[PDB]
Amino acid sequence: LNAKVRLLREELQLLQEQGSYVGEVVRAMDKKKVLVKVHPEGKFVVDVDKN
Amino acid sequence: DDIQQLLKKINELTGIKESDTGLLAADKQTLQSEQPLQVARCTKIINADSEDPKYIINVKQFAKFVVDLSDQVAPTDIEEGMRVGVDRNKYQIHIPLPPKIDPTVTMMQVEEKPDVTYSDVGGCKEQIEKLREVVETPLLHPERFVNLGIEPPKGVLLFGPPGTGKTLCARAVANRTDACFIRVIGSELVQKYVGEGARMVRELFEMARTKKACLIFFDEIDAIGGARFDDGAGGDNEVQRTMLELINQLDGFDPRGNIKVLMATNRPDTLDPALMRPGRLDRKIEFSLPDLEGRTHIFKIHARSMSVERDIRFELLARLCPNSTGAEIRSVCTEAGMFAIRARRKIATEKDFLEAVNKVIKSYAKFSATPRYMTYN
Amino acid sequence: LERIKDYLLMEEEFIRNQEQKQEEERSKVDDLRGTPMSVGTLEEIIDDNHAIVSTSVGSEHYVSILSFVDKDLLEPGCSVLLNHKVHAVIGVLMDDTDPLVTVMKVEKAPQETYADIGGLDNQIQEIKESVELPLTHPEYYEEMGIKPPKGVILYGPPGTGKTLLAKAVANQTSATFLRVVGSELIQKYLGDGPKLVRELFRVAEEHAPSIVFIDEIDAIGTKRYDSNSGGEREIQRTMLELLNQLDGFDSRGDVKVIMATNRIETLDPALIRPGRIDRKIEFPLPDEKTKKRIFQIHTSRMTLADDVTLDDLIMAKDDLSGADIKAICTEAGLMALRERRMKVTNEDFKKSKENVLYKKQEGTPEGLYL
Amino acid sequence: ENSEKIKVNKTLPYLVSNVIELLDVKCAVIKTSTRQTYFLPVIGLVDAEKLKP
Ligand SMILES: Nc1ncnc2c1ncn2[C@@H]1O[C@H](COP(=O)(O)OP(=O)(O)OP(=O)(O)O)[C@@H](O)[C@H]1O
Repeated sequence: LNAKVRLLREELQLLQEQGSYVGEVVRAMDKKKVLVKVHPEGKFVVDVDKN
Repeated sequence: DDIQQLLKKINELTGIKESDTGLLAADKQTLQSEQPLQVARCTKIINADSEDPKYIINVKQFAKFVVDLSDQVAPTDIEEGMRVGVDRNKYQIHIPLPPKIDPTVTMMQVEEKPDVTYSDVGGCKEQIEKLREVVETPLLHPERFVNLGIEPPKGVLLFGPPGTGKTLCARAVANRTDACFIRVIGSELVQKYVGEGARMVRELFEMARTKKACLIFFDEIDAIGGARFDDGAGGDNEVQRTMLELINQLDGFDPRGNIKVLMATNRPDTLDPALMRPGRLDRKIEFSLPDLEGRTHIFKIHARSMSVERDIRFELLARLCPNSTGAEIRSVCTEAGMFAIRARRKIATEKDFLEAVNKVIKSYAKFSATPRYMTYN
Repeated sequence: LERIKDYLLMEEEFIRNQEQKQEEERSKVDDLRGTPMSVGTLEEIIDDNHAIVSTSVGSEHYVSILSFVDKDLLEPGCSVLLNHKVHAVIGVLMDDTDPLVTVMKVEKAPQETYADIGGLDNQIQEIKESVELPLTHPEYYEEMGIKPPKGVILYGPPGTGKTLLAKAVANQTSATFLRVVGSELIQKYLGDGPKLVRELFRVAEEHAPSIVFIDEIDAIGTKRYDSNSGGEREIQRTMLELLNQLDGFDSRGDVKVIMATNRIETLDPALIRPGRIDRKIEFPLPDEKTKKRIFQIHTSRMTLADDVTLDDLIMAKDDLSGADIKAICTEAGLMALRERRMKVTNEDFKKSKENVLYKKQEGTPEGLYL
Repeated sequence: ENSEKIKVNKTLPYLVSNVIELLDVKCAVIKTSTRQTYFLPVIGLVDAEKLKP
């Protein structure tokens, strides 16, 4: 039981990782490429994740 | 349901086919050298200093940067008031930059020639003559004006009822101008940033000044803020600044110099008084509804292409059109052919046009064209 | 229960749409291209291959181009794609139109051909000669010497189904159909909205034969009245750009415009002129013969009792629109379902007309007077 | 100090721009061309009297 609570804190090491930007997809193209505009910047072609 | 099944079976067959189907030296050595090659962001020089030059440059939004010249450059080649490229890492002017072309202004220039002769425009000899000596003769033969010591108007405003032919004449001038013709996109001049459009208008004149003798066609002048209510709300404040910038560059403190301005408006009354004032636009060539000789000529030019019996009387057809714009006369010719196509007769006859004359004018809700009143005979 | 086959066809079609590299050359380009690539405008072209590229950050550094497929496509105003870090032009310029323009294009038309419409046959003839006929048989127009009419306006009282003719054109058109409301140009930013009108037309030219529908044109262009209070609509600038696109220098290429207005008098004269609307189509409220065809079409796919008299409803009441006929047919079916009869009696149709027409009150004392 | 001063003026982050105001505890507030305002506890290498708001 003590291991579980400390493991939850070990899981909290995840909070350290930086958040990914939030953007809107203008359109999609083939070969795992999508055209997404960044919220305060400009159009970015991005590589899609396996998931 | 069986027929629906056949389509569903066809879709299933396509699904089986898709699943079954599933079951230059530039990209070589050059890339290895290219990735190390550094970038040089563009910036504009404003000044120079004695001894170490210490040229100070505004990047374009960043800051005034006191950057020394790069080691592999000639100090004379770097110049004050010259665009330059500064490497961010080395903070020095590695290579000077050529002056900005500003392509959007370059795009508005016609470049191509519209293929319309003055002959196609018809029923407005006087309007054509007025345009000829503000557009073609002063540029082609300036000597005659000099002999009387008379300056050309250097400005023209074409106004009239819609469909009269104002733009058609303008494209005809573009065909034989023999000088740069600069059609202006009215929407382009309005811009999201405050006074960004006003900057473009300065560029428009600067481009005009660089070329020798050019005519600028501000069609739809109303789009270019051609009014100056300038109310307290100042919703049009950005456009009003753009309009004033055009007015000052047009005339005052040295005007066009070699630029002739042609402006065409369906509604002349809306145009702002300062633009209407002459000097900015000396000539006021208003196009007018064509007279019976003009109405016959517009019918003849429009119908020359169409195949028709040789006995048709355009004079009767023009008379039947009491007050018709050139576009409506063109509409009668096209409509007359469409009736012949409906009856499948290759060669049209006078009757077809009369049916069209009723259709183009009387059938439209003019009311005056269609008579139910005995009143007058 | 043949519905299951139809539902399967729809699901299968979606699956088909869902189911719609070189050993060394592609891998080298994949290495050359950055994982993130930022697309930016091309400002200047230089022969050395290092060409100035404008960006949102405005870094215009001359950047080398190494495009395996082709690097000769570079043009001023092209949107080049650059590496996030190196900023070199990665390759062939990205070629996608603005998102708002993409929404207008329509690939599927729900309605079928002119068969659903009844009694607008003269109106159908005009739309066909201007839109369907020139494409199907181009030779006839050339032999006549006529250039096909390119613009049409459909003006009628509410519920005369002007839109239905447009939906029918979409069903049988080779041309790509862009369906844009006239009220879809409300861009708040100064500018942009007139530019959007330019964008719709440039796409139409790119798609070659195209039909443009602008329903409720009254909002985009009406009167061209002066600023007055000084609010300045800027809508007049938007209408002027549309007026420029239809016939304002240059040419319209092969793009046809269909526009629909409940009220045509309000529309400014310049927009409604030959050269922008060569052919004008008027939808009148249906008379008697037109009403008979519409009443039959609406009741064709429903249970009909022998007792029902379609002619009696049409002759007894005059003023009902084509849409009103459809509403009477839907209401009559609901009236029967209240009595739990799937079959529809004559009595149901008589009750239905009364319920649908309760908001239409017209006329004053103009009876004894004349 | 002179060698550092020469390097800093030459460097890209020099951002030469006008002082919004002059302050005393001998202090300055500068709005850079980047439009960012910074208060410096020490007015700088150049004389405080020499500097003009
Ligand atoms: N006098 C004419 N001679 C020949 N064609 C004419 C004449 N007047 C009008 N047209 C026809 O009308 C169209 C020309 O219209 P134009 O380009 O001049 O714009 P406009 O309608 O006068 O301008 P605006 O919309 O600003 O009032 C073409 O179809 C052209 O053939």
